[PDB]
Amino acid sequence: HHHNKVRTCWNEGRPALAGWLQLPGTLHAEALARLDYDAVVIDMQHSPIDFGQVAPMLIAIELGGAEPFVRTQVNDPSDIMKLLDAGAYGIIAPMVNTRAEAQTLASALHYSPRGLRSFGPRRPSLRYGSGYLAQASETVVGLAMIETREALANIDEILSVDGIDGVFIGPTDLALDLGHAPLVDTEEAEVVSAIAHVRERAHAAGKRVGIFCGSGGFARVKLAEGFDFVTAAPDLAMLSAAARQVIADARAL
Amino acid sequence: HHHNKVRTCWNEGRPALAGWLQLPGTLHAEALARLDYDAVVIDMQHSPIDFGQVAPMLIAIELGGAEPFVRTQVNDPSDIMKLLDAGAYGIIAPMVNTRAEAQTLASALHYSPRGLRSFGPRRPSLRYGSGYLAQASETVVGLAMIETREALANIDEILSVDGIDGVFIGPTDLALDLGHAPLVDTEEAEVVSAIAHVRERAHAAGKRVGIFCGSGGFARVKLAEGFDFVTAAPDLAMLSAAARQVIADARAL
Amino acid sequence: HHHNKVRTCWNEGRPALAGWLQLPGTLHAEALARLDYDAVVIDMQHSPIDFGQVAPMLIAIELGGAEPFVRTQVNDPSDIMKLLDAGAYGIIAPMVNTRAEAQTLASALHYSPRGLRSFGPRRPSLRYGSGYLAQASETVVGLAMIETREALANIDEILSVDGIDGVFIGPTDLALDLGHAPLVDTEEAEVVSAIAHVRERAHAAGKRVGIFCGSGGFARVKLAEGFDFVTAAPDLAMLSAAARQVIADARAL
Amino acid sequence: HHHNKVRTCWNEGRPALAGWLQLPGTLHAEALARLDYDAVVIDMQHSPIDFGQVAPMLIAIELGGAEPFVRTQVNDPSDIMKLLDAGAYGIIAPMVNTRAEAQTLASALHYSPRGLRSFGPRRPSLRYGSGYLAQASETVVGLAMIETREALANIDEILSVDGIDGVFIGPTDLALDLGHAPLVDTEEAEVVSAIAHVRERAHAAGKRVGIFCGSGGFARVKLAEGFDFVTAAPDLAMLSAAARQVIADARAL
Amino acid sequence: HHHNKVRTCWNEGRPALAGWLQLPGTLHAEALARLDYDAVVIDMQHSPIDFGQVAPMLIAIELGGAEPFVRTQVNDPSDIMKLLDAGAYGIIAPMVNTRAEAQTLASALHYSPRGLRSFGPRRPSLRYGSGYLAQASETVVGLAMIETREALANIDEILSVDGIDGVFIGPTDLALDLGHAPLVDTEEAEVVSAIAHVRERAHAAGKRVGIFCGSGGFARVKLAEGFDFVTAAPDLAMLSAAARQVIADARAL
Amino acid sequence: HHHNKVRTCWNEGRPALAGWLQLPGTLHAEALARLDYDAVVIDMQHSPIDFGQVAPMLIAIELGGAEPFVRTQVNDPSDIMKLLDAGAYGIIAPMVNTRAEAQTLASALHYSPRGLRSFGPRRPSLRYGSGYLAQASETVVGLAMIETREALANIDEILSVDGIDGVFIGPTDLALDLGHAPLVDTEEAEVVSAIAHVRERAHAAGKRVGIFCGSGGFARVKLAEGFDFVTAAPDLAMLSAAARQVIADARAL
Ligand SMILES: [Br-]
Ligand SMILES: [Br-]
Ligand SMILES: [Br-]
Ligand SMILES: [Br-]
Ligand SMILES: [Br-]
Ligand SMILES: [Br-]
Ligand SMILES: [Br-]
Ligand SMILES: [Br-]
Ligand SMILES: [Br-]
Ligand SMILES: [Br-]
Ligand SMILES: [Br-]
Ligand SMILES: [Br-]
Ligand SMILES: [K+]
Ligand SMILES: [K+]
Ligand SMILES: [K+]
Ligand SMILES: [K+]
Ligand SMILES: [K+]
Ligand SMILES: [K+]
Repeated sequence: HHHNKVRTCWNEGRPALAGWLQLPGTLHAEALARLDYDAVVIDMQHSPIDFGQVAPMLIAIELGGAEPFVRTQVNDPSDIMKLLDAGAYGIIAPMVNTRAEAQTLASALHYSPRGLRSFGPRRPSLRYGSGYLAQASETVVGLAMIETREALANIDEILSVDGIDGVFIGPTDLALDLGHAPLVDTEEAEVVSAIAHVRERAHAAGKRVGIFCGSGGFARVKLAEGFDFVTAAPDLAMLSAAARQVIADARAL
Repeated sequence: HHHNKVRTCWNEGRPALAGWLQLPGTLHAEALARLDYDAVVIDMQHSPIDFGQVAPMLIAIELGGAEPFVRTQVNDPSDIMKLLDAGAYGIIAPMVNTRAEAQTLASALHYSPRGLRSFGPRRPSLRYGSGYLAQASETVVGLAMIETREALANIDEILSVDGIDGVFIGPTDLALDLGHAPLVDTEEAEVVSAIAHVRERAHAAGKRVGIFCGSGGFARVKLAEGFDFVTAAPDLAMLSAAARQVIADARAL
Repeated sequence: HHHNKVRTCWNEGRPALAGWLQLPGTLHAEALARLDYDAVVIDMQHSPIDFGQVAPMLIAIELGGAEPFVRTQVNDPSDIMKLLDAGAYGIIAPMVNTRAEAQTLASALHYSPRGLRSFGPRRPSLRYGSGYLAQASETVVGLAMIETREALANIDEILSVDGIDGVFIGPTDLALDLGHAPLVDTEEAEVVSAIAHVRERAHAAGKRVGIFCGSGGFARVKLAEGFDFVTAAPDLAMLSAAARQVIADARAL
Repeated sequence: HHHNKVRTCWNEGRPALAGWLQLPGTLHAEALARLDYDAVVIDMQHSPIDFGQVAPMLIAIELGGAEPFVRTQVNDPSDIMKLLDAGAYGIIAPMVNTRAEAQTLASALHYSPRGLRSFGPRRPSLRYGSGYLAQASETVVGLAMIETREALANIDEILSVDGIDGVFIGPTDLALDLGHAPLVDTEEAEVVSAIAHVRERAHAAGKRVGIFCGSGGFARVKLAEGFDFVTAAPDLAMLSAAARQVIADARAL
Repeated sequence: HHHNKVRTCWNEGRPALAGWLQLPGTLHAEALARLDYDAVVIDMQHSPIDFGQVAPMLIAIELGGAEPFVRTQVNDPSDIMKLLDAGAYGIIAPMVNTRAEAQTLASALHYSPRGLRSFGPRRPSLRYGSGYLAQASETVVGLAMIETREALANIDEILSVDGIDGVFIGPTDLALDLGHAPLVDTEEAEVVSAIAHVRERAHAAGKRVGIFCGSGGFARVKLAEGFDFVTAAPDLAMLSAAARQVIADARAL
Repeated sequence: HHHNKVRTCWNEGRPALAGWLQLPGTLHAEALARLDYDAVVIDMQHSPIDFGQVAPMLIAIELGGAEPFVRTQVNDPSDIMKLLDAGAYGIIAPMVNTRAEAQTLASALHYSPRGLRSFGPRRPSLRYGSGYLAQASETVVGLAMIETREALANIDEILSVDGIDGVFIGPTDLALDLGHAPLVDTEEAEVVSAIAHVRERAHAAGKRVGIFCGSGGFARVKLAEGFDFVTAAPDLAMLSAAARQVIADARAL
């Protein structure tokens, strides 16, 4: 338990595949973490998961053997710091549209002098022991979300920020801001082109790029295109679709 | 909202198909209730769902448009009464092995003189209004679980109990008590024979019979065999299987 | 804080008036406890209040200056003991129909040798300090509910049980068991006669008698009749009625 | 369930009357929603109601048949977005003192291009179905609170903001900022004059105006004066007053 | 994680030392589990810890590296089964006074044919994988508490019950039932003699014996006397004592 | 209960000693409040304690007889206001680095005209009664944390802010920002010198100064040096250390 599993993937030359949870609770969190996911992201933006509910989920994901990540409600330093101290080891912050906002994200992820993270690592100290402080930055992964035309306009400046590992595309909001339907795994040409451009710029910068996916097949293609961090697919969406199919099968003549 | 949707299926000559939840929370409960399920059963036996977590789930299922059912942890009258008053409108009680235990279940489901249910129907009174008391028995469905060789031995006496609608087979415990593996949707001959026998005896008694299913295809066959109430399939099992397949698809060459 | 406020009323020659809560939460609990109520009863039978929600409510009632009481879901010794150790100082147990059931209630309320209460008084020890054990019995009030024709039949035997202070009439269930509507504050002659009889028998036995009331005027009359413990009226009922009147006043021409 | 009940009142030429909850929990929320309230506002500013407790309350209000509204703790976009995605369909934001702050509120309530609301409408999509995005703005009501002399000074500029329906007066804070006692339903002339002025300016702008009321009679007068959205009265205040009166009636000679 | 750490101690010829938690929450649970405790017992009898709060604590203890145990509120089969399925791997049941009560405890801990445990091992299946059923009995430790003169009278019959590992002395209740003060780590001769007798009888029966301790020094002596399972000391007691000493040190001249 | 216990210490010429809680829950909160602590600080920054969990803890601390304080996650006005209205009577805000940030803290603590605190004091009104508004400022203590080189640089300007009582040193973050290990109770000369300087400047300004301590002996020395508010020591740290010692004592030969 003495390495961030996602950073280990990267250091060993492979991308990371992560789950995505919008449903609160520990039981499915542990169960999915025990599958061949490198990380499980808990969504605190588009879900009813508040801090009180995320906290035990982090424990359950770690026990199950995946790295606990959180997609926060907002890029707020103190919110992020409190998640880090509760044992979130990856942070995906929404709506990072400028270099300054990316610097605000980075500031929360590193103790002085690299950042201004406040010191009181209740759960990381239990995981990593006495040597935590010297390795703390490496234990956390940080990605800025790219979800607007403004973020696209500022992508090179965002990617130039030290202390974030790279960017995570939110393609539904991106489609909407471009005037298209917010369809997951879209084929809309302007959105597909923007996604490819963000990936190309991130790799030109020597940074990591991730993307939210709605299906296993789309995730496979994103991995083939070279994305470093791919999520697939939300618990609620997979569960709904599975139940709809069970009903169709049960009710068929 | 002025009828129990499962009793309406039966009264209109069709069986009922129900979901099965072992994961706490309201969001997937509502989402699954809005699918073509007549009822959604919340499992309080083989899950971490306690009373505090079941209570909002009942609300969410009703809002979504399925009848809220609970499979209780135990056949205990006061537990059942408190669920009824919180807006559980179907009760499946585990480990009903004798006529006396079936009578104990029935006692909880009916006000005097048919039973001894205590009066204080906080949520049913809001749903049904001033005429609730006169229709209360019809608003609730009750099924005794058949899960042991003892329950099999006593099946005709259990089915003779007034004030339960019938029985619900728990085929994993039944297999185990017969010395076989607790495989859902089993083909083991002795278990399949016992299941068919329970159904035959329930219908000979003019009662309803249900069964827990692990798949849509098995549920379809159970409906074809004449089961009146079929559950398919647990949220956690469907979600796990869906995630495992998404991972396999994403990681494939 | 070194006396049970209800026992102090009795010892000083006056009855006790108590509130009644079916809504979970601490804020209204404290607010009502600060009114001229001697006790506030938290209903864990006909409400969604589970142990996790009752526990902080007990604290809030004590801070507000009323004695915290609980009407339990069932007459179960271990449930009652855990409430006592969480700082419930009055227990009203439903559906006590026989002397044996009354003895079961009494057993939970007293340490050996008078009863079999298990020792680990987390919150009473904080309230009462080192001398708690020697005074423990006096710190708790216990009342058996009388809610059925069977309990009426056995009233003298129930009242003969040492280690309960007396009985608490539940007049809605009593009406129902007699074949009448479960109207609070009923005028139905057979119910009114049964209520008076229970009071007379309790006083002939030198015991205390209480009754659940739905209105202040009915409570006043019950106090005038000599009831020792009167509750009036449920939070939810008072709040509903108040809101209905505010709406009528607001929407009037 | 395919319209916002408050907007329907307005579209049909009538004002809306709403409840106001400072007590957490679902049971009174549903019960009050089933009364003749068009909406029920949950107060997350002057209450102990956090996100974890508001979430089930929204479900309960909708089931009961009133539109779920929230008065937030602060005018924060991401907080508001997460409430919208949990099924809050009306937002009242405190302490909106400038046009810029009003624009910040409006930004959270509309998807691009009218605003920057992030896309992931977990509960609205369940309520409204596939056509949600095209109707999303109409499904939500937004009101900026007017609670300071500064907000009074800027009232015309605040009212000029597209994408909020209007303003909601908080008359206790307004009184305090003017140097008067924070009495609900005040008669203090300067406060009464400021309230009338805000209403007049809102109607001159073709916008809606609301006000918090402490009594049914005051609410009736506010409706007669032409307020479009009137709240009356807080659950805790109504419950306290009702209990105080029950005690007075019970303890009277 | 594929063995019960307490059974491993025993199988390797050493006793087990366990912590004892009366405070709800995961953070101290994990922290104490990471110390040199073989197990951590969560007290659900003399604490405010309900099922909803115990569930995440079990996860946290396992992550920290101690075996999660529960001292239940009561010897109730269905309560115990639900704890087992939530990942409690040791059960200490209070107030086991007869062989029949010991048989009731054993019945809950073993699948058929050795017992009647119901099948649905949500969390054990995640821990132990597909081979769980064949090893399930070995994964769980069960101890009956000896806390009364009656249990002392029946000690040999209790120890003769197959399917419990042995007994756990509760010396405060035992002292009380003998008419002595309920002092932890008592020197009262009759209590000390009864404790020694229970240990001697348990070892004569080839069974395990445990005892609750209030201090490290007493625990050391109990280990030297040959107790197989020693708890020391309750979180709340240790924390209180530590705080009292910090205050005394801070306030000293 | 009609005075802030910490302000009473100061008014009577003595410093205040306070506890420090990072573990959620009411039982240890009450127990520690009943010790000779003037206040108990609940840490909402470096802990998993969210609003839903802090709220009952405030009640428990007040019942136990210490003043409830909160160290917030961030210096945010609306967060602070909601804590005040839930009965936090002392606020310690982290990372106050400039006079403007100190003014933002002060603004939240006082009603107009001294500040802009919003009016709706649910719990203070219950504690203090009708005269609350006129005494509200005195009922609350506010301290700005000094945790960075920037805050050191701006210490005199921070201390010049009306409406905060003074400053609270966070010496672990301060050490880190100076390039030293974040050891509690440090002897590192530059940190010790900075701490003394902050105290000297606070007293030159006629203000109060506090410091977080990790031990009773260090706290004693800080009191001797003239600190006005000393915390010692975190619940989790004291509990861990106590358990480690119990284990060492139990396992010793
Ligand atoms: Br897998
Ligand atoms: Br999706
Ligand atoms: Br469907
Ligand atoms: Br299954
Ligand atoms: Br009063
Ligand atoms: Br009533
Ligand atoms: Br109405
Ligand atoms: Br009001
Ligand atoms: Br250790
Ligand atoms: Br102890
Ligand atoms: Br002390
Ligand atoms: Br420390
Ligand atoms: K994994
Ligand atoms: K449905
Ligand atoms: K009182
Ligand atoms: K309505
Ligand atoms: K360990
Ligand atoms: K104190």
